[PDB]
Amino acid sequence: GIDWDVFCSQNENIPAKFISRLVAPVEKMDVDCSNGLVPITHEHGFNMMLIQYTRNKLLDSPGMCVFWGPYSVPKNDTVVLYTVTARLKWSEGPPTDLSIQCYMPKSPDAPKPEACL
Amino acid sequence: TGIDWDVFCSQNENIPAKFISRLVAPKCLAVEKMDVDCSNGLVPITHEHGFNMMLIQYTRDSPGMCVFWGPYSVPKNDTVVLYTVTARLKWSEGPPTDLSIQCYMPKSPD
Amino acid sequence: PKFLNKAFEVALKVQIIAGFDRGLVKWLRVHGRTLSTVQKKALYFVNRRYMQTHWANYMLWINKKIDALGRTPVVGDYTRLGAEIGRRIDMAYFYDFLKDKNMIPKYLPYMEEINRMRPADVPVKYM
Amino acid sequence: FLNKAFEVALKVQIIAGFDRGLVKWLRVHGRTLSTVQKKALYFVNRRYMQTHWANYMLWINKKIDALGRTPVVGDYTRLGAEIGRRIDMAYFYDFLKDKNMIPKYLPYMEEINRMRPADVPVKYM
Ligand SMILES: *[C@@H]1O[C@H](CO)[C@@H](O)[C@H](O)[C@H]1NC(C)=O
Ligand SMILES: *[C@@H]1O[C@H](CO)[C@@H](O)[C@H](O)[C@H]1NC(C)=O
Ligand SMILES: [Cl-]
Repeated sequence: GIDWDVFCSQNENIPAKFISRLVAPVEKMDVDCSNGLVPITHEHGFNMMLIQYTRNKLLDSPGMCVFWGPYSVPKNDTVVLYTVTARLKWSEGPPTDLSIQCYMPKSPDAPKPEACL
Repeated sequence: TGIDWDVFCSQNENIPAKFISRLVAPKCLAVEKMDVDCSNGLVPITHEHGFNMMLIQYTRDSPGMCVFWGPYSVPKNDTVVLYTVTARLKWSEGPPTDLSIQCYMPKSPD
Repeated sequence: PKFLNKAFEVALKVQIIAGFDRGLVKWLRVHGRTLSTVQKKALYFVNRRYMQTHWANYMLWINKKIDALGRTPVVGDYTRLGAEIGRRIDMAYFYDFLKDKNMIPKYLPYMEEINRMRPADVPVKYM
Repeated sequence: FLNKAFEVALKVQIIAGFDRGLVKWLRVHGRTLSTVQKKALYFVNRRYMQTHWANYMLWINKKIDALGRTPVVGDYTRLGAEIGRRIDMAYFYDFLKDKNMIPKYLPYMEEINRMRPADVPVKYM
């Protein structure tokens, strides 16, 4: 179908880059982001989108997609997961559901005693 | 302090995934609420001190069944798909803990 | 100040744990030769703790059935529904998994404490 | 679903803003790039507008409605200039250059680059 990848940053202040190529002779695409359902048009050939790690703010770029998350993950307590999903509806074909995921390292802060003690 | 947990994914849709978690905390810290966001609804769980376990089904009588969301395509890999749920733990103090519980299923056929 | 009448809770818990335990006995007749005493006790604990962990969603299902009765419930309704929970859940997914992965939890005093109480007295949280 | 003059005002200003950002970026990092790679980035600007036209239209419609009066072309010139200024295309320029992923310049890219901004086709959702 589409040849796509997501390129995750090493810093929450640098957005992730989603890059997709449609090589074919896509009715619509919608990305389920923490700031809303963001519509994307998949033109033939190269397509790009930024995905922001930090929270939705007033003066962000119009049309920005903010990740859901952060999420804790098993077997690594020092990293968090950010994710969105996208649905592609094709002409007469079945829909495609994409998982767009990026891992970001935690700040390695020393733990502190539980307040209730 | 937090929970020490893992998910044990099967490579087969007929075996549900196993969620296993242990809470080692002072008795004054409690998980007031826990909810798992499944494709068939939000399933409440009580995360007791110590050992806790839960099943997560790939496909759907019995109370509390939790079915993964998915399958989702993943980039650059045509032989696996993603199944996922998320959970929220609300504590007796401090920010909530949000978990991503993810399992990759070999794709039929590749 | 009760979420559920105590009698209904007791009926439910007794039947749930009884069903889980019957499943565990059946499983142990096959695989019990391989397990130490403390591992077997740990699996009995696993039954009671599973009820504890999932009590709130059990109550969602129970409340639905009770509401479908269309009348004031009686203890027998909860006895029956608790027996249904006890029968329908296949704990062997957990027994098999824990045995095969050598993940049976180390037996600790709080587990022994839960195992020594009568099923009717196992504490549960409704929320 | 938008009058053509308003559409044109938007596209002209969006592409102009993207291009000015690319000019500022090229004054710094452009020496290492071939001519065709630079052309590929100009295409990246136009294609970015195409890909994101529908969500930009959500934003634009929100602003125009907030005007509380009948809009005029000047409103779309202003809002399109705002979009053209605000999008941080440098994240893409930096990534594509650093990872050696600037797309190979192909005929359809040249076709789009040769168009007047006013004529770049967009799809309304
Ligand atoms: C998380 O753990 C994995 C393997 O244990 C490791 O490869 C990865 O770098 C870790 N993440 C961070 C942010 O350290
Ligand atoms: C796809 O993912 C599986 C693990 O889920 C891995 O073994 C396999 O190599 C991956 N394929 C590619 C092409 O990366
Ligand atoms: Cl979230």
